[PDB]
Amino acid sequence: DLELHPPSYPWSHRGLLSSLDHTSIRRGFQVYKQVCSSCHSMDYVAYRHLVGVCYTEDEAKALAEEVEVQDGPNEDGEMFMRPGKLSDYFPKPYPNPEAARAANNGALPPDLSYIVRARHGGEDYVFSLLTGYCEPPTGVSLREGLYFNPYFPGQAIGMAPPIYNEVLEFDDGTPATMSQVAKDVCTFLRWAAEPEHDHRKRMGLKMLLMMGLLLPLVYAMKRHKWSVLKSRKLAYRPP
Amino acid sequence: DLELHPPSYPWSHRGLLSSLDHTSIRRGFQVYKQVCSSCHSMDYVAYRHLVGVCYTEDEAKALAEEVEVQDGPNEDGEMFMRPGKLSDYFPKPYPNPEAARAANNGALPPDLSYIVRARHGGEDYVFSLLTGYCEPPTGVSLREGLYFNPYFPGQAIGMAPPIYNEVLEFDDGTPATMSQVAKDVCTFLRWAAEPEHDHRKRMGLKMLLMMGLLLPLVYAMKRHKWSVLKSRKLAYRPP
Amino acid sequence: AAKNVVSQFVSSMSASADVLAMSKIEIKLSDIPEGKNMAFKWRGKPLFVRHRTKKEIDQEAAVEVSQLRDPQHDLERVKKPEWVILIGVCTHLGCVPIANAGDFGGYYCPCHGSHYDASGRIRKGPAPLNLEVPSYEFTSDDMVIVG
Amino acid sequence: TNIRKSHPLMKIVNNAFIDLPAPSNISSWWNFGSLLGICLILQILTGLFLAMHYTSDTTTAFSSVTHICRDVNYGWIIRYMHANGASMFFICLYMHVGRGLYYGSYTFLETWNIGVILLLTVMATAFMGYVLPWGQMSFWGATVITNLLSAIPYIGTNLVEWIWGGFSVDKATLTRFFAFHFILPFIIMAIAMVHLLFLHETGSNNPTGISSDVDKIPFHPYYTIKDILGALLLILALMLLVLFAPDLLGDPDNYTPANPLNTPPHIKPEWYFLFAYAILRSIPNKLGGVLALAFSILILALIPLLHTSKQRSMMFRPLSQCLFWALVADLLTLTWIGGQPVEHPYITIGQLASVLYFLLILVLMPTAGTIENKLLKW
Amino acid sequence: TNIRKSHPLMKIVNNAFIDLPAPSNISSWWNFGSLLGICLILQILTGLFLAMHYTSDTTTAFSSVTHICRDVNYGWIIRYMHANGASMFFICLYMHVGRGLYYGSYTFLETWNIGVILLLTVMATAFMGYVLPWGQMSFWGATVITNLLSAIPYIGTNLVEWIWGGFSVDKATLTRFFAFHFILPFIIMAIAMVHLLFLHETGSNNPTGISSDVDKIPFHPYYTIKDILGALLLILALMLLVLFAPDLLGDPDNYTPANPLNTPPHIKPEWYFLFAYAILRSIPNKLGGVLALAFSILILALIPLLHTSKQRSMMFRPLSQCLFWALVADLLTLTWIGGQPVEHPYITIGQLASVLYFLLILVLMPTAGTIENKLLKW
Ligand code: HEC
Ligand code: HEC
Ligand code: HEM
Ligand code: HEM
Ligand code: HEM
Ligand code: HEM
Ligand SMILES: CC1=NC2=C(CCCC2)C(=O)C1c1ccc(Oc2ccc(OC(F)(F)F)cc2)cc1
Ligand SMILES: CC1=NC2=C(CCCC2)C(=O)C1c1ccc(Oc2ccc(OC(F)(F)F)cc2)cc1
Ligand code: FES
Repeated sequence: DLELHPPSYPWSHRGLLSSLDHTSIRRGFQVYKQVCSSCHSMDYVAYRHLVGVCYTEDEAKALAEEVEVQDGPNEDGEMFMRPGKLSDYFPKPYPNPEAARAANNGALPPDLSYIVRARHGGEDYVFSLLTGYCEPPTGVSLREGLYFNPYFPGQAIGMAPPIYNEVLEFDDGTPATMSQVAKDVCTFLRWAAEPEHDHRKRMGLKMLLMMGLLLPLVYAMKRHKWSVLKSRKLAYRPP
Repeated sequence: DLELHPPSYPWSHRGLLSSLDHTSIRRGFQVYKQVCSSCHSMDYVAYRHLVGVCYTEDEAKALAEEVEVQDGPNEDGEMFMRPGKLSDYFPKPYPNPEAARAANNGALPPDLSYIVRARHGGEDYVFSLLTGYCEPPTGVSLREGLYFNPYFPGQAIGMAPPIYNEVLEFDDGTPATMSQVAKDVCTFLRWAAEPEHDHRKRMGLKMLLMMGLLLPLVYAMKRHKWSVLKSRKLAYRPP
Repeated sequence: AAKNVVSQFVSSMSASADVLAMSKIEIKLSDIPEGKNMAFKWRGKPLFVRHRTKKEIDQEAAVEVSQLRDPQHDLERVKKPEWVILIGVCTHLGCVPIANAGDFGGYYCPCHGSHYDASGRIRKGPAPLNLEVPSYEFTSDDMVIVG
Repeated sequence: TNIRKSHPLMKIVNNAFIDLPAPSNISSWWNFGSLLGICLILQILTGLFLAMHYTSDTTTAFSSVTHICRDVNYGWIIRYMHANGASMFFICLYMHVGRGLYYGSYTFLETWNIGVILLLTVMATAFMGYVLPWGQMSFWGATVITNLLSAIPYIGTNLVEWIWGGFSVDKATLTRFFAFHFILPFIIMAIAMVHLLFLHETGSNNPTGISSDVDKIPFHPYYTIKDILGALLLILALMLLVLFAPDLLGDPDNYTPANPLNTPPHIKPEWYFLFAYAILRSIPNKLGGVLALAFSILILALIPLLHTSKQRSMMFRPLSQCLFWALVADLLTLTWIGGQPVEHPYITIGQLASVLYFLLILVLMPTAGTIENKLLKW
Repeated sequence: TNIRKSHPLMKIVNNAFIDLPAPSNISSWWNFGSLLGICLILQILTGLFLAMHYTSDTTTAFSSVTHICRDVNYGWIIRYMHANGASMFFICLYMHVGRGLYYGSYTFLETWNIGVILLLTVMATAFMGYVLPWGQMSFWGATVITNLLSAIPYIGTNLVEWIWGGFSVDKATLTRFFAFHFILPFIIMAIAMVHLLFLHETGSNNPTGISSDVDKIPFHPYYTIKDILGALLLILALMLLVLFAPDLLGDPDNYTPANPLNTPPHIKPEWYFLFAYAILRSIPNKLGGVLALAFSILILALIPLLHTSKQRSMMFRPLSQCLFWALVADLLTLTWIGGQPVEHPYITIGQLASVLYFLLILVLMPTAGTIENKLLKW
């Protein structure tokens, strides 16, 4: 139980006033869709969430229509299955956690909605995990199905390397290298966990500027009123 | 839309300090069980609720074991069906309200948990409804399935007369006349809606007695302190 | 009066009848055969009851008391020698141990690397306490109430 | 010197509670202030204990309230104390106001106006309280009453949907109604303290409406012992309801869960709003009806300005006395009419009662004061 | 004469706010009182707005908090203001206490002891607040900390289950924690007013620890303008966290929902409890550890009795100054150690730091006072 913490990668949103690369989000979504969404749930992100972020209203409607979802009851009293719409959330792979464990040999795949925020290191951590899969060192092996990752705590994970070169063709035609696929999906998972990111930082700039204005002004008002007292001289004049 | 309100029947629990007839509750439960429980839900009453009221722990365990209930998931990730226990509530006939409507030609059978408290007249109302089914007067008929009851609002109900002579054999061997069956089930539905009834009234007696004691005592304390002022005489003595 | 009023309001905060309903679980001892483990759902946790063989009793009796990470003898972990009742939560970081496996032939965890013996005591692994011994009593010889 | 007059905390207690100079002659109608305080504290405790078990989520809400009454230990007695305690509060309030009107205590302008505010706050609290069980009358009462604000031109329709936090009374409305309903009693307690702070500027009025400085008695023991007796009688009334007729002052339809389709037969608020509900239904136009319902309460602020009599109390004023008791009987009529369906003869009676309400306050009782004066050569 | 000194409401405002005689020379350390007030009001508003959207049901709880951050308009900025606002509160609290210790303001016994009560109340509030999201650290933090009370002989085990309302931290615990967490800030506001009520008996201490009656300035405008500047700087600190690093002072594990099986790696309370959490872990025995954790806070009540120096402030006291700054550095060490796993060298450092905490307060700083006196022929 030694520990290797991730390095700090220069993300396009690393800086105080730096926004998320939304085209990177658009790619990263597809990396969740094509790769993860058969194993991990992402319960807090709905198809409407994508609109004005990585996709248009019309694009997000198409992505929603593509998937199954249960709905009901109808007047007969039965539960049917229907094409999705914007109001529907991203669908869970399994009906419950106990079903999920069975499909992945005991291990439960965590929901990805907040995984950037729920793990120390965030996108730096996840990126290292996804790209960091390597052959085990000598003196080592885990149970048949538990793989070696140097960034996972206890050095052994229960996830098959999920990303590799050309695991997906991207919609905008970006060369899908392992590191490009990881970079994009991390950028999406960052936005998943923290949609507010871009607004938050817009507000930050406007706060810094207003404080830049108001602090020395209020400080000047302070010194102005207090100047009666700062200037004053005393004299003791006994008889 | 004329209206016939129910008369006030002399229930064994009518009076201020009168408890519920618990043997009547025991019979009345069976009238829900044998007759109603295939149409009406009673979601707020569990099999444990019966213990120390109309049945023993052991009797209530037997009544619970008698019925089906869904439970899960198991480690495989499936939802099974199991024999009931004390912690289980009385099971709903249908999976939902929309299914219930279909089985009763559009009309939804109300949940009976609070029906005494949820209808003006209470047990007087329900008793009149159950025993009051009669042949329609001349100039009258409703849709094929909507019966005539003079106590129901709008004079036409969507429930087939549910009680008649010997619709059930009672566990204690009481002659099951229509009016006996209605009396018992009302007494149970009273307890359903208001389990506190007997405790409430026990507290009422103890409150009335303590107030009988404390009010004249506190009143005496009042007159005692105030007696300095009630007695006093004034005199005006100008020079 | 005030005694009554206060005492009722105090009562309010204590467990309601539906929480007391889930307090205990009854297990039928003739429904678990000699050697096999049976899991149960108790207070939103797994609950392992295990019928132990004449071999498992003697093999867990003469174990080294000192060598263990959490020193407990077997005859004080249970009320009857042929029955060991335990919470099926791995004490380190919370998993569900799998029955009839591991090095010490009892319960084993594929999370970090813990090995429990047949008495539920940690032998070789990262866990700090043994598997938790709940509060229970045998009523009639056929039945057990846990809680 | 003593440590009742010295200690900064005891000083406030000693002056506003123990050595307070009180008129010798104040009647039972002066007990209602103390009783309002007890009501408020009673609601806060019972309420807080209920809030330990309740949930404001629309699906679980009705269930949680019933779970209190069936599974929570003595949850029933707490729940019905709180519901009947709300009734006891309003009984106490209208009696307290009636006293003020009859004996002319409203001349204490600041005390009086803070009163009006307190009244309005308790109303707001109790309106939102009745919604929390999420029964039929809860949901449908809230829907109709809130939606009256849509009658305001230009903004009204937005305003209603902003209170709701949606397009009907739903998930966001119930959750916020729980939050506002929790906080408001505490705001009441603050305003009630300011209420007394102004009362202790002048001291109390009395039944004669003549100054009582010549004959003051210390509050302790005289009124401490009376207030205890009053408290005892309040507890009796409350517990007589709670233990013998807990459903008497409510409505049955609030025992079936809230259904946005299925409308109850005669939708109505709780009894203590019925008088003003009747006034609303008197006016045929909707915005008119809302402005009348609003003015039926706010007119309390106008009472002091309408005072004409050279005597303060109604004790020595026969004509005013009758007109006052007429105004009470009229309010009892409006409460009855408020509870009725909109039909003959309840429409016409309702109209006639609502006319008489405003007529009594704005014209007849002022005239009666001036007639009384001219009968005394004043 | 003016209507600032006349009007019953304005009178209190004029005396406690505007014409208040304040020492000429009070430093930045006197701003923290005002800032604590702002914090409290900030928490109440943000909190109330959050409560309009939150639910205390165990299933929906985590979801509601996230629903606030994603679907509710500006719910995120409200949520993170409230969470970082709690940190800002405790920063303000320890700075405020430090001032009191260094400048000997604790000689104002009643003011000081009410302070201790306020501290304990804010602690109770913030402990129960952190549970409400119902994440891992929430649930597991609450479980470990509550269950310490089981270490009390005879009653302890019952007591714990009675707080819980069950056999673990579950449905009834979360619901009541929401109710207590809502009410307590309002109780704080009351006690805070009593706090000032006693402060205005004596007026303020100053940095010299010498009486300032000879040189008082009116509160307005001098300190109204300083307090505005202070408020501005508090808002900056808060918003720097909220808009640039909202997760910095929390923990990641509180972004995964509460799991009664799956235990987090290193379970710990929020940063402002870490010092006392370290003290708990120093003592090997559990009841001993609880009594030490309790005495690590309650010892504040003992400080005034431990005062030995003939001078009030530490301004003119070099030895005490060093020992004070040692006590601060030690507390910073306990906070660091509190955040660490229980292993070498953090066990021994933790023990040594906890020894030094009580040693500094109960022995060294009293001795230092008396040494300083004998150096001045006193
Ligand atoms: C066929 C299975 C499978 C696929 C494909 C898969 N995962 Fe997972 N994942 C798992 C399982 C099982 C775990 C739990 C591992 C454990 O606890 O040892 C897991 C764990 C994780 C964790 C948690 C690591 C931690 O710190 O605990 C992250 C982050 C994650 N997956 C992200 C991804 C991303 C990003 C992709 C694809 C772009 C992906 N996964 C594809 C099965 C999968
Ligand atoms: C096979 C169907 C069926 C059986 C058997 C049945 N019910 Fe019902 N019940 C209904 C339907 C349908 C309604 C709704 C009627 C309507 O709205 O017109 C109803 C309505 C009621 C009502 C509401 C009346 C009102 O005021 O609205 C009560 C009370 C009631 N049933 C009690 C009973 C009792 C007691 C029994 C037996 C001891 C019973 N029912 C047996 C179908 C049934
Ligand atoms: C929560 C609501 C209220 C509380 C707790 C409260 C409290 C009190 C108390 C304790 C008193 C002194 C005792 C008494 O004479 O009754 C009092 C007096 C008074 N209150 Fe209220 N009150 C409330 C509401 C109102 C309302 C709604 C009004 C008027 C619209 C009002 C007007 C008065 C007046 C005029 C007095 C002076 C009575 C006199 O001296 O004769 N109060 N109040
Ligand atoms: C002036 C003070 C108050 C009034 C008039 C008041 C009034 C009401 C009313 C009329 C109800 C509906 C009762 C019912 O039909 O069941 C109610 C419910 C409720 N109130 Fe209050 N309330 C007050 C103070 C409080 C406080 C301070 C709290 C919590 C801290 C609280 C918590 C509740 C809760 C949880 C419910 C729902 C449970 C129930 O229905 O009984 N109330 N309130
Ligand atoms: C919610 C928490 C609190 C609030 C709102 C609060 C409020 C205030 C305010 C506004 C002042 C006057 C301005 C100042 O000198 O800072 C003050 C002074 C004071 N407070 Fe607090 N306080 C709180 C907690 C505490 C605590 C925890 C203590 C001590 C353990 C304390 C002890 C004092 C003392 C001794 C003074 C007098 C300072 C002097 O004159 O030099 N307070 N408080
Ligand atoms: C001294 C005052 C208060 C303090 C120190 C305080 C502290 C906290 C803390 C630390 C949290 C957890 C924040 C998080 O991790 O998300 C929290 C949550 C919460 N507080 Fe407060 N609080 C205070 C006052 C209030 C008040 C007055 C209310 C409501 C009227 C309130 C309502 C809430 C709600 C609903 C949550 C859950 C939402 C959330 O997690 O942000 N709080 N509080
Ligand atoms: C403070 C009071 N003043 C006066 C009279 C009549 C006579 C003269 C003025 C009172 O009866 C009186 C009073 C008021 C309230 C009393 O009990 C309380 C009830 C509640 C309470 O809390 C709070 F603040 F009102 F919310 C505080 C006290 C007891 C006495
Ligand atoms: C009331 C106050 N008295 C003093 C000093 C220093 C100098 C002398 C004494 C203060 O700064 C001071 C003060 C305190 C608080 C201020 O803002 C508030 C913040 C919160 C608030 O509400 C409440 F009641 F505290 F909860 C009320 C006021 C503004 C000024
Ligand atoms: S998690 Fe199973 S032993 Fe560490």
